[PDB]
Amino acid sequence: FSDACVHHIKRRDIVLKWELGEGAFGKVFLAECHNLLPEQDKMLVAVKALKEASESARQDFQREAELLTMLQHQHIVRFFGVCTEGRPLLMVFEYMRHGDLNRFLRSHGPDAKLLAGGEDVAPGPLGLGQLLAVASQVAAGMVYLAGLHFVHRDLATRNCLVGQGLVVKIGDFGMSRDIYSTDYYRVGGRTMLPIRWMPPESILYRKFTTESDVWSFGVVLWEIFTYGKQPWYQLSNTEAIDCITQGRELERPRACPPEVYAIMRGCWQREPQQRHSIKDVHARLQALAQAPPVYLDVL
Ligand SMILES: Cn1cc(-c2n[nH]c3ccc(NC(=O)c4ccc(NC(=O)Nc5cc(C(F)(F)F)ccc5F)cc4C(F)(F)F)cc23)cn1
Ligand SMILES: [Cl-]
Repeated sequence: FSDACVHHIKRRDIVLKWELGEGAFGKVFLAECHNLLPEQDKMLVAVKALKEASESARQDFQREAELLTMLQHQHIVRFFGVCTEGRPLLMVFEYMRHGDLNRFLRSHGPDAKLLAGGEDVAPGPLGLGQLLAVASQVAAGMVYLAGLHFVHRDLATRNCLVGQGLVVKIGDFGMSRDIYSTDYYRVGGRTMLPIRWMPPESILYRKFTTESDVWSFGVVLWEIFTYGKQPWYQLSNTEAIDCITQGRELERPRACPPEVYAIMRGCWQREPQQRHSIKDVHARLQALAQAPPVYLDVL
């Protein structure tokens, strides 16, 4: 009865405007959705239209909508429900106007100037305060999921979305975008591993736990303070496996203060149980995010 878990939207309430993205299993549109939120006769949504591989796409669709409905929470991608009346099957999401956090970081990097400012974000490179706010929110999402004993397995800035006001939410695009093909190592039967985000016990023993998500988060932090650089960008995939398995650590970013770099290092303890808790990591980044300018100045 996945049917009964998920919210449903009338097809006539959705008006497609133009495509946002396209993959093997469907197209994503920006759309107007009517009579979805009480005080909005009309709001923008992102709609995924399922390109069908028949019984398996239908089942994965229902499983994914059920899961997303269960996990709804402040720093998780907001899912509004499905449209199963006719084909194509549609999934309806909140529209996140800045797109994915990796792209957002790269367009506010250390070269940005006055032009890169906007309604939402100052010109130039994101400042320490905004970098920390981004990190705090993503870690909050991972506290919630760890609270539910849910393991992500592909936590990365490319899988987080940034909305108006720099609200950041975690999602899972499911290895679907050509621009991030480089972030995955292709093994048997087009299996894709995001090795650069994986801890040693994942690479060596094929284990991924909540503690492997805290290591992945540490790489997310590094991505954030490098403005979206790929971890181990100077290395091939196999060199990256060698460096990770043999204990090599990502270098402190220029924009990263030593206190935040200590948070990353705590995520990258070699033995999973020696890693800090994500709750503790979140608490430290929140404390820093909320700190007065006097304090942040001297970091
Ligand atoms: C400028 N711009 C704005 C946007 C934009 N705004 N909002 C958007 C919503 C979707 C997409 N695109 C996607 O592909 C897309 C992205 C994510 C999801 N599902 C997903 O995360 N599931 C999920 C999450 C979790 C976790 F992480 F929560 F624990 C655990 C398990 C899970 F299964 C599905 C799609 C799908 F559409 F394929 F369905 C783009 C936009 C695009 N460009
Ligand atoms: Cl992807």
